[PDB]
Amino acid sequence: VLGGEKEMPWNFDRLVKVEITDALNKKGLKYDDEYDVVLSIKDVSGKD
Amino acid sequence: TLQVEQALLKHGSTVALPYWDWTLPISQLPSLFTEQTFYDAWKDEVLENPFARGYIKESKGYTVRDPQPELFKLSADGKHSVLFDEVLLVLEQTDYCDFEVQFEVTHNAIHYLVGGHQSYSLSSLHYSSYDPIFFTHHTFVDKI
Amino acid sequence: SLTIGERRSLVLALQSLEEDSSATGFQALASFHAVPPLCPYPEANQRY
Amino acid sequence: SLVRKNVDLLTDQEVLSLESYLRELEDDKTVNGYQNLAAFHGEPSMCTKDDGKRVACCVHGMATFPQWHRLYVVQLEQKLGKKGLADIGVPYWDWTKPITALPRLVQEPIFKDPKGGLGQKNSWFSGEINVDSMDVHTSTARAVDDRLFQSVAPGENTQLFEMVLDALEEDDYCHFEVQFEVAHNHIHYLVGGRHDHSLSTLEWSAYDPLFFLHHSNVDRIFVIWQELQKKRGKTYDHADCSVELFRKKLEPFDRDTNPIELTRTYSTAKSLFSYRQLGYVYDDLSLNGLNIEQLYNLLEQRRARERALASFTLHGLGFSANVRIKVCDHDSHCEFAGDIFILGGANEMPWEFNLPYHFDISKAVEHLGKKLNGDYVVTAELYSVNGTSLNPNLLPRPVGVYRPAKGFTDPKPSESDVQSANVVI
Ligand SMILES: *[C@@H]1O[C@H](CO)[C@@H](O[C@@H]2O[C@H](CO)[C@@H](O)[C@H](O)[C@H]2NC(C)=O)[C@H](O)[C@H]1NC(C)=O
Repeated sequence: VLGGEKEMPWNFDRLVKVEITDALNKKGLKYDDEYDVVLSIKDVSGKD
Repeated sequence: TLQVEQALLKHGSTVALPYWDWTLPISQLPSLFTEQTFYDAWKDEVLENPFARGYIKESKGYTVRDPQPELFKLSADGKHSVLFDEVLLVLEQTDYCDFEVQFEVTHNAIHYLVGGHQSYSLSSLHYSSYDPIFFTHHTFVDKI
Repeated sequence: SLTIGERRSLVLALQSLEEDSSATGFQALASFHAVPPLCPYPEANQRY
Repeated sequence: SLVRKNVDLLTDQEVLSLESYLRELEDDKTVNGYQNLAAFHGEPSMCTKDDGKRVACCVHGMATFPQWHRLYVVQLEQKLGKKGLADIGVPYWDWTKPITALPRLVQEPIFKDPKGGLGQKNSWFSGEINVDSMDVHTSTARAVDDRLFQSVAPGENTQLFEMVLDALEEDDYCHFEVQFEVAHNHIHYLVGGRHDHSLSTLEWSAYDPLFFLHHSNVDRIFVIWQELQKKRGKTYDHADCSVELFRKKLEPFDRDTNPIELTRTYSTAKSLFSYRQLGYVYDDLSLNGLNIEQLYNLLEQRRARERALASFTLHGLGFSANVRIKVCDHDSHCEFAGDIFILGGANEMPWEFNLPYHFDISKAVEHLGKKLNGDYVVTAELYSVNGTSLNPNLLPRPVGVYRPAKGFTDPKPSESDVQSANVVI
């Protein structure tokens, strides 16, 4: 996401999609199995 | 009936108890009694109208009103209740004792018309003084 | 320049108002000048 | 199962039976207390936050709202039945018909004895919250708003009716969630009103039995939507969205502390998509005289109608609020447009929607007189529970959308022959 200090507030309406099928099948886990999604956000400055 | 006005004034009255003229056609009970609860927000608390029920300090119950079909009957012209004719009859005669004997049952009537078939209502005089419509009606009686 | 009759009338009328607690009560009427604020109108988020 | 009726068609003896059972359930608490059952829904809730923040257990804004509340109502009806009553379940109050006043069961403040004698409390009029930790030992209230009885001219009907009609019209569960929560969130505010302890809030909203009188009809229209979608032929028994949320187990009915065993049997969210096994059947599946075929045809014909709509995005507030929506001409001739209600509470999970909300604005634009596909602007005003307004920049600005008639096509782009010489490639 491209953000700066002088950004007028903005918020989306509907979720954005990312494909996961090609990794879930490659691990063998069906979508209903117990699995987690972990995301780590790093700014350009370098702070998590 | 007069006795209650001194208590009301000393406790913060504004006008005396109004009289209800039931000789006029009666669509239903007056909306002042018919209303249940109103909100004013001055105390930020809804207030229930004390002109529907009455608490009893010995029985822990409350009175219950009941309309009766005959109360809604109307005269030939439609501008008077059926009780109008007998009210005129009471008015017309001369002697005071005859007036009283002809007059008692007249105001006794509404007690039974609105008291229904409940032991705790205006039907029995034992507890009829626990409903303010009784005060209003006897005020109209004094007016007669 | 008052006399007994009307002086009694005024004092009794005011003492009648004082212990009232109605919509046209002494407290309610005198509340217009000051706290609680009800003006310009309670709908506005600023009250004074 | 238990057959279910609407309140306006019941007779006296069953009313007396159900009121007797309700009184004998609400007087005693033990663990089978009506106050505890309400606290299951609201404050004081028991499902603490996963961060230990002591948050409510009430599901609002998520996928499992209708299922959780249907489980709640069936739990209470089974609770009542276990006390010895085996005739009728908790009846449903219909408001789709143009309403004028409250139903008879919730009218009298203190019930009369049918034979005549000592009176008895009317629970259906009101209940009482007697929490000692929060030192609130006071009865609830019904701060009714007068604007719930809009008897309008025929042809068109109450805005509640049209809006819930569009809600049941829409043809996807994930969108049905959003299009349903707004409809559910109307009566709560409009009955709770100014008083804090009422239906408008969320801490003690369910103490008044109007909660169940409402959620019964909620489940009814949910079932009619399921049957309509089944007839139109799309998959409904499984949801292609919020699968993780469905996999999540409901709380706190899972734990063994619940005396009712049916909740322990059906703690999973998946099984609730079928209502027959729960044990109650609605007598009629017609909406104010219109049955499956008529409503199907009406919805199909209405899905080819030009419309102007307002799109919204929303989240939690922490306190319920009205939003009056306003349509103006561009820069002034600006006229009233409509209303929206949102529910908030002190203890409630931060909820956000997965889809923008659609609202009808076509009639207001027509009143303004501009063409539906013309131009205009939309603004919003926010009011709190206590009537007063608030800084209207908290919510994101509304947007306008034009929905064309089905079969419409865009104007054809130009083809050109040599593009003259002004063009640059
Ligand atoms: C209605 O209730 C809200 C509850 O928040 C009140 O908002 C608070 O008002 C006080 C001053 O009156 C402020 O100090 C708080 O910051 C406000 N709270 C929030 C969350 O903004 C509001 O004042 C009440 N209005 C009326 C007319 O009673």
